[PDB]
Amino acid sequence: MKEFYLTVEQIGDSIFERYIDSNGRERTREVEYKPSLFAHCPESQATKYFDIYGKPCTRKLFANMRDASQWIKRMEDIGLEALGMDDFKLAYLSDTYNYEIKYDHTKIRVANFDIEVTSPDGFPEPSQAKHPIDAITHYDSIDDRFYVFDLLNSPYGNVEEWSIEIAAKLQEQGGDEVPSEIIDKIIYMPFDNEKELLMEYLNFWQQKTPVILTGWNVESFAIPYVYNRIKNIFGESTAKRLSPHRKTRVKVIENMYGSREIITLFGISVLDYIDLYKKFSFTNQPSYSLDYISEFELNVGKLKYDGPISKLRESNHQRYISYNIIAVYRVLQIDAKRQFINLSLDMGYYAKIQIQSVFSPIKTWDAIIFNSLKEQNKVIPQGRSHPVQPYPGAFVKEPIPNRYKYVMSFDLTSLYPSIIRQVNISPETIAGTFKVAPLHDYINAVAERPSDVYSCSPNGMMYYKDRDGVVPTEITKVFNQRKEHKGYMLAAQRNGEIIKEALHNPNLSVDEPLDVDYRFDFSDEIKEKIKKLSAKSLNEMLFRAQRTEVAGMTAQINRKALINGLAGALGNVWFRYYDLRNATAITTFGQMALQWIERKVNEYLNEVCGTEGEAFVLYGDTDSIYVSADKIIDKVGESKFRDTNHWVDFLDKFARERMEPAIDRGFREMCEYMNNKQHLMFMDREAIAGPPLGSKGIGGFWTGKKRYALNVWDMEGTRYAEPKLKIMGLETQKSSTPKAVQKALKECIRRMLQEGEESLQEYFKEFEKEFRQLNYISIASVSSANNIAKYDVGGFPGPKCPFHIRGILTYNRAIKGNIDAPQVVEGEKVYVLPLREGNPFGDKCIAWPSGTEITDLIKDDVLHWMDYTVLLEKTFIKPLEGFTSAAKLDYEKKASLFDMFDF
DNA sequence: TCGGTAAGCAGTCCGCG
DNA sequence: GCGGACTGCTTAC
Ligand SMILES: Nc1ncnc2c1ncn2[C@H]1C[C@H](O)[C@@H](COP(=O)(O)OP(=O)(O)OP(=O)(O)O)O1
Ligand SMILES: [Ca+2]
Ligand SMILES: [Ca+2]
Ligand SMILES: [Ca+2]
Ligand SMILES: [Ca+2]
Repeated sequence: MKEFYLTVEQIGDSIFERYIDSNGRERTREVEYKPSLFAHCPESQATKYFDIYGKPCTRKLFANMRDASQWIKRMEDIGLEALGMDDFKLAYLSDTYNYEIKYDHTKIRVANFDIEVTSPDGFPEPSQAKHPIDAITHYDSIDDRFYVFDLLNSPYGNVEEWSIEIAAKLQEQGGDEVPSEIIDKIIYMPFDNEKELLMEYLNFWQQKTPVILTGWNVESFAIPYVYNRIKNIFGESTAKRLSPHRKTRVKVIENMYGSREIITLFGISVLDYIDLYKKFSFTNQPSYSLDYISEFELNVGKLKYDGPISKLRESNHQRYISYNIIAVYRVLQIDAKRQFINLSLDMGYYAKIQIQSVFSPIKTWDAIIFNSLKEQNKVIPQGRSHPVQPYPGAFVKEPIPNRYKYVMSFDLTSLYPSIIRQVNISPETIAGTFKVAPLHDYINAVAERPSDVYSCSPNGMMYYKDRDGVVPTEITKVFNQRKEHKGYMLAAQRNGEIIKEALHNPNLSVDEPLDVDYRFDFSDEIKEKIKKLSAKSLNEMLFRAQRTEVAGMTAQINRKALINGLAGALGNVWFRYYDLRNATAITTFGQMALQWIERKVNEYLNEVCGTEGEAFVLYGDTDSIYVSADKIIDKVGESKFRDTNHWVDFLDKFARERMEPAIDRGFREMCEYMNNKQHLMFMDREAIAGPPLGSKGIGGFWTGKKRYALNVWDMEGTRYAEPKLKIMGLETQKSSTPKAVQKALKECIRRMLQEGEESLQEYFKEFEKEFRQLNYISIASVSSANNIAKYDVGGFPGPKCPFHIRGILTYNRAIKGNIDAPQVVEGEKVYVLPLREGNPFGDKCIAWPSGTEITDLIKDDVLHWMDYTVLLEKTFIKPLEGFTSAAKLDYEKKASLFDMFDF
């Protein structure tokens, strides 16, 4: 097999590399790497090295990395550019792996772990590590085993051994319901003292040294706790055994309630699953407890136990250990679904970076571009200092707030990367400038053609048409991968709907799910077999289709994110290829494209409808247009349609056969106007929206920019079994909105769009009547808690103190003296509830760590003093008022002359 | 050696016979 | 008690 790296580190003048060799064995080597950098030289000198602008360079081979770094400093002081890769481990990887890396994930040791620490005096701070570690579960991907280290004797209680037999039993039978599929993979190791537990764990760690280290919150809790606990008991040198190179870095944040620290373990790639989830999931959650996320992702119930966690080991050691095990497994279950570790590996090896650098689009792109240029013997420019400067972005149309009955939307494929490719935007493809006209003049095609030689953007930039740019070249490769995966995702989505349709008429038979690849549209023969399947097999197929869809979603959305990241990186001052000429060349072109095609679509639809000057495009954001299809439906006459699906089919055909060709013609003209390298403005139909035929539903509404709701029957070629609400920006979509309020608002919207005003009024009346009976957590608002200390004046709110922070300060005063009360953590999220006047908390609101029940000593007071009236008005009534006023509907029947009668 | 902009709404402070 | 200038938070691209 071909070799591939596992980890790489620079330590002084040494590169330390862990890798897999040709025989598939894990090896480690220390290399006294001799790096090269480059200086511009005169033209009279024969060289094979050229910078990206074709200027000749001389290579400087250094005896060591420090010598190379020192030369950079001298060059800075002289005032001359020091070219080449200054992150020497990237140069090392590029030199050692001068080919496309084919990695074998089965040879990579992925460790998932978590620890337990009983603490009778508050949260066990990792920086202090004053309490015994009393459990570790460490899962090894190579062994496929859960190694459980269980402390039996501790100053906080002596306990009996954990029982695997009781662990496997149902909870309803007194067991812990440790999943059956992992029972046989558990290796249980009890210890009579912590010193032997930890010594054994370190020996274990030496034998099975993680390459990828993950788990939930491991970076901020498990890792620094283990490191500091070992340091306190055995000494710092022993703690450093957690690094295969015996080197660590301790970073102390300290601000300001307690000192926290992050430990860098050289030779390990830590990918805290919490950080992977936040980067790659595209959710915003009200809480990031593992219980919350596991319920969201897997539909598994909370791990239930009696009493506080500080007393769980002593009261129920059996459950304590089982829950430690299940917690580790839950992260594995989330990854089996989401496939973020797979993504990280794919991306890391593609770029040739440390795997943990996937968190940085700048590092990733620097490495991709460096490797690309190096293959051509080109020399990368030195990074330079730039002041931060605001610059213009996308255009968003101001919509007329209203109900909109029939809507069809259209959207440009991968816009910013497509602009890069179309215009040929790269640091080295700049040909010059032209004198700009007002943007409106380009949009309306009245401005002079910028150039008949070069490829242009309406920001004034010109690019070479007849040469390749490294940015377009490399962005295209990732775009093409993205496109492949999005194809698989959409096919799986379409296949899902086929299964949902079949589930309306399931067969009474004993059968099996079909052996199919869900990444491809089902053949006619598969569809025939599906119509004969039982409910049991159909539901299993639907699960597999949806898992396939999620896998494709992960793969495509994050490749989309990486390429959009490159467009944004051009506007980040720390990017090697920072250039506002290129950043604004993209965004300005986008503004033109949207407004150009708005004009073209209005022109076209007026023409085919036999009218002039009507506004068909009601809204657009960045690269999308929303077209009112009322006149199109009315042109043929609504009475001509047999059912909803009939008019949906008609609009689908209209969009594809008439509008898209006109849109294509419009953009081809824009391309020749800007004299661009390649036409890549591909704007396809996205949503077909409207009310069910014959209903009083309003179809859709806009309240303003970035705020709308649509009843969608078809999305990007997926014809839904059941209509789906597309809601953007409204409170239903915000993590700050109470859970039960999100639900009620969405149903209010569903009724508006699908059923009409009377239906809405019926639901509103019920919700208002029952509101006070909802669980307090379901009706609590959520906020991130930033800069708490800033507004903390003797436990009381200082000037301009935000509402949620005031809630936290109220909570802090309420729990003073309480030892078991959970502290609010700076930067994390809190539930917030308003309090009625005269409450014993002494303020208008209270806030507590999100995803948790509020502590028992103040729970009864909060429930007694909760302001339901304020809660309902602020979170439910006020947003609903916004929706209905925009839609010209009432959520409450207004008084009229009819009230004089007895109906 | 760490490494995108546009834009809506809730809330505080302030003016306000 | 509301509107206006400002911070903060959050979402749509
Ligand atoms: N998360 C983001 N980071 C940076 N730029 C973004 C992001 N989301 C959107 N943009 C910018 C760049 C996009 O090309 C442009 C249009 O957004 P959008 O339509 O969501 O995606 P897209 O056009 O890149 O891909 P798609 O093919 O899925 O439509 O807005
Ligand atoms: Ca735990
Ligand atoms: Ca798009
Ligand atoms: Ca059937
Ligand atoms: Ca879009």
